[PDB]
Amino acid sequence: STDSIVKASNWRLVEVGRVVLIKKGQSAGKLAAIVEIIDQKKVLIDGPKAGVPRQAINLGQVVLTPLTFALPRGARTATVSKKWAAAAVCEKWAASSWAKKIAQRERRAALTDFERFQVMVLRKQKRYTVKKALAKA
Amino acid sequence: GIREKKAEYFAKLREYLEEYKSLFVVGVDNVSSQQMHEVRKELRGRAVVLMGKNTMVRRAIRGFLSDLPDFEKLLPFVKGNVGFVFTNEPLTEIKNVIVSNRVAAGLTVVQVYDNGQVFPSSILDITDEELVSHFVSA
Amino acid sequence: MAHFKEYQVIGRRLPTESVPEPKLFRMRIFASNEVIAKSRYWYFLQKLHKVKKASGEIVSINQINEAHPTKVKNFGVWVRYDSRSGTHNMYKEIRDVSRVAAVETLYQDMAARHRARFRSIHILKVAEIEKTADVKRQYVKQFLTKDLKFPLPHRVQKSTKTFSYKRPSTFY
Amino acid sequence: VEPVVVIDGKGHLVGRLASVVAKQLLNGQKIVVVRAEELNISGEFFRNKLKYHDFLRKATAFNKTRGPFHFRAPSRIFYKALRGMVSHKTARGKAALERLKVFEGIPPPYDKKKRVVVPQALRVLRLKPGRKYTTLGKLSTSVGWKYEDVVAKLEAKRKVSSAEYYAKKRAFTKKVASANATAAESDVAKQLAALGY
Amino acid sequence: IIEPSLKALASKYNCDKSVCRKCYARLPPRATNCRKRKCGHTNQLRPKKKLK
Amino acid sequence: MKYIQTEQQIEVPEGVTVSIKSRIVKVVGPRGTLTKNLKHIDVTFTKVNNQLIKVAVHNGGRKHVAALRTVKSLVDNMITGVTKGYKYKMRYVYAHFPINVNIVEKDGAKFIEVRNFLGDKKIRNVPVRDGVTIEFSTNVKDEIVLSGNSVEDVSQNAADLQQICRVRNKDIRKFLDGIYVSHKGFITED
RNA sequence: AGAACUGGCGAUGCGGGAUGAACCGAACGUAGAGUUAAGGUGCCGGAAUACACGCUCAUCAGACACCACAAAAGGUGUUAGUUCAUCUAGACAGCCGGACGGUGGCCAUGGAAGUCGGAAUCCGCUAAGGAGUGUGUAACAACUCACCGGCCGAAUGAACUA
RNA sequence: GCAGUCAAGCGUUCAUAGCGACAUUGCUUUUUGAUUCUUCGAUGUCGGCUCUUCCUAUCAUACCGAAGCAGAAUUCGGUAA
Repeated sequence: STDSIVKASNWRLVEVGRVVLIKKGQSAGKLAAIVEIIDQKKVLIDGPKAGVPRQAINLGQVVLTPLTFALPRGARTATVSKKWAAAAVCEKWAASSWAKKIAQRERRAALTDFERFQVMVLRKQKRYTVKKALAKA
Repeated sequence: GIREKKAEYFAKLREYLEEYKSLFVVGVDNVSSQQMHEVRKELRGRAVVLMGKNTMVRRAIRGFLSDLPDFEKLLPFVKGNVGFVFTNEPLTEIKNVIVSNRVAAGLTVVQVYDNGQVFPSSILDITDEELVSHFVSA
Repeated sequence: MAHFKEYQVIGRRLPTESVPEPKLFRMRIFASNEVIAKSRYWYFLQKLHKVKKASGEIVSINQINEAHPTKVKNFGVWVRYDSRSGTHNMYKEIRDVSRVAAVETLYQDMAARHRARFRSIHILKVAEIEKTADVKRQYVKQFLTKDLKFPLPHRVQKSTKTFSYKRPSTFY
Repeated sequence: VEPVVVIDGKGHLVGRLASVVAKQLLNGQKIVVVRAEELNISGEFFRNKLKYHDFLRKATAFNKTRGPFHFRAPSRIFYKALRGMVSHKTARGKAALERLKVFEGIPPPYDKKKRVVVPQALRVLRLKPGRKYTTLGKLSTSVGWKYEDVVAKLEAKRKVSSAEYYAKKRAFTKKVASANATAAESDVAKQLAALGY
Repeated sequence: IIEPSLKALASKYNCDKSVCRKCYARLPPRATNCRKRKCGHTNQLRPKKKLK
Repeated sequence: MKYIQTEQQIEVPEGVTVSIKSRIVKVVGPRGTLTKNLKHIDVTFTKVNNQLIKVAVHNGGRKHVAALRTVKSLVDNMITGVTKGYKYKMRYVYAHFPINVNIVEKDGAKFIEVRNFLGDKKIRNVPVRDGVTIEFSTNVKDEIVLSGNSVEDVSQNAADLQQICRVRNKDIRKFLDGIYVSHKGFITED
């Protein structure tokens, strides 16, 4: 065609109001939101929902999300958790299959011996079914 | 010396803005110095014309906001290559001497200013039959 | 020369029958303990007045903290230091939330770049910057630009194990 | 965790790869490495050529027979660095270099089994961009390696066979995805799901 | 036989250069510093000398 | 100072079709098409329209900024070349020995050939690139011109020729013999 | 080579600097555990491919005092800084518009009208204009500057320092 | 002994093609020196012969650059053992 086809990779961008996971430290596995940028490697986050304070942090232990919301720069914690829940964002991270596997390995860790035998036999029967099913198919 | 020169230009602009009751902001885009001098030679009657850096023009008027407060809305129209044709002579006649005579199309009248009022020059170029349609239809 | 803090050290000459209650003198100090704070206080006051610690006394030490410490902020910084061949003044600027970590990075940068060390280094002054566009340093004004935002390309994924059976990525 | 591991040097860096491998062989983890020709190194080709030439000219003045064997192959180059990392004079070093093998390309059995990767050696991630690099195959052929082409030939052949296999397996898996989702929408599936699997 | 224009042209491409006072290199006749490593990107240059 | 991010704008006008993917840049226009491979750089392309593209660096150093700018110039040259064509004219020059220039093929190799170079019994040969064209002018003497979209091919072969036409052992300032480019413009636009 | 203080080798092992009488550490009954020294933790090698702020790419990189070196002097590689100036009354970069009249200024001659040259560097009106910085015509014609204004709008340059 | 910096000045002019005053910073151990550690219950103590190898601060040969290179010849110089 006459249509020029550019392909730019799509990266999770640092920006105001950006929803973020903390992966290390005391607030490991939590969520916060970036408000303002300090530098390339430093930012300000806040997790009043998740219980993470308002603090400066490092992008190496921080890991970004594909999610984001909108926000006025300089906002304080009231407005923070406000627009957060207004956006209803924990719900969306819950919808994130990422987080589904998070809680998956969580539960899988929290399993019990007898639960594992249960899983064993359940998967056995399921397997027989799927075996003969796909054998037909 | 350069600041004295810019202030000298400001002195001309103030002298003119105060002494003359009207000024025609004229778009001077692509006007040649020879066309300008012919405009001067024809405007020797009344009108005097002043050019310069529009930034200095706007700085001049912004400084002159203390008295003569109503030059403030000249500044949205101090843009592009424009200059002032200050005068006391009648509107349509100065407008015709500016636009028609010694033009090449090409100096235009970007804006005209008279006694704290704003004219797009269209109502000025309105020749006749407007008062007729107004008085007859009413 | 470790995690930093800040203290106000105040001291005076030892009183006398001639001068009971001599003048007190203050300094804001950055240091990792009141000990060093007092130390460098004696240092600066030695290089200013004709006093030694056994000539004076510390009225007080007061550990200081920031007003609004969840506020990312700019500072201008005036520093003196000592090169191999001489000594020089300097003015730098910082973007950080606290004077403490600001000075932290200040020193670590004067180590990496100029290899002037804490002993070689003297703070003249620190001041948080009120106004934007009064920053003079572009590596800061970059970050000052409005509605700023960016990526962090080439993600690196820390391995806790040796082998990964799959070619990793940086899709981030 | 296995009696074997299998590594490619693709995108890897030599020193760090050899580091981990030597530590692991000493701790008793049996290895092979292959596709050695696809190793990579820091710096540009000329510097690396210079360093190889240093090692090259440094030999036993009075008999190049018994002096330091200069090997030409990417394989043996990595091997040499590994030996420099290992105490090859011990019975321990002897047994470890017995445990170890390395090749270039990737022969039949060792292709039909799996390949892995070691992030602690990887060009792509460990290098910082803007910075140059190098490849062992070119270095080897520069400094006298002969067989660089037979390699690529066989590797194209094998990659063809493997991509074919891969797509076969993919289509099979998509079928299996279908005939498994069919029962994924089932009670026992729900049971296992709330069980966490 | 050969005209002034072609003369000045080939002169541009050959005659109008500058030289490193150390490595004797073929440098642009208006350049500032050397382009070569060993001369250290020094700034010690000359105009090339013209004939007769 | 580790500049945060920058970019530059590239004009993709009417008649042009550019496909970019993974630093592999193909472009098409009237004269044909041109491809280029910039996998030696880590910098991103972006489309805003078939008239406008940008390319951006993120968290960059000075060298990489310079790389971005020169890459703009690269692709713009590609565009201009597959659109207007590129045209490089060299005049032969000699004081005594006329530079006998011809063309020959060997297996269809299309080597330019030159003789009589300052009395040289030497026979000089220069291969011709693909996609390029050569012409002996008539309105003016010894006004050999070459052309093509590939500015690389054009300029480099032109210089190849004027380099093989290089006098040894003697003072060039008098012994000016050899070829020299006179002018460069576009095939199109005259 | 020779003297002063002290401490050390010799008489003295051990840990480490690969290696070593003199360094640093610390001094020994024979064993057990523990904590450490100086020193170090990619592998050889026991120990974090630990974290973190950054400097650096070397066609001769660098990498631990003592200890097996390297200097002056230079670099528009690179980093950071100082001081001075230009510039928001609009800079510079860079574009764009005018780039004239008295006037083709005088001599030079087939023709020379700002640009082959010899000799003068004025005046006007200007935001401004060189009696012209060059391109082009046989010569006008046509362009871009000097000089000034439209534009972006905040930056640009000089000298320095380590 | 070797190599450099600065630049008075030569080079008809021309600081720096080639050179370079007054100063000055290093390098090598093929010079002599200085020392006396090793060896005086044993190191065979000039020279040349024949013989292999190494070095480079390159004389020639290859290739290039610069010049006060018109050609020729020549010099300055780099890669180069």
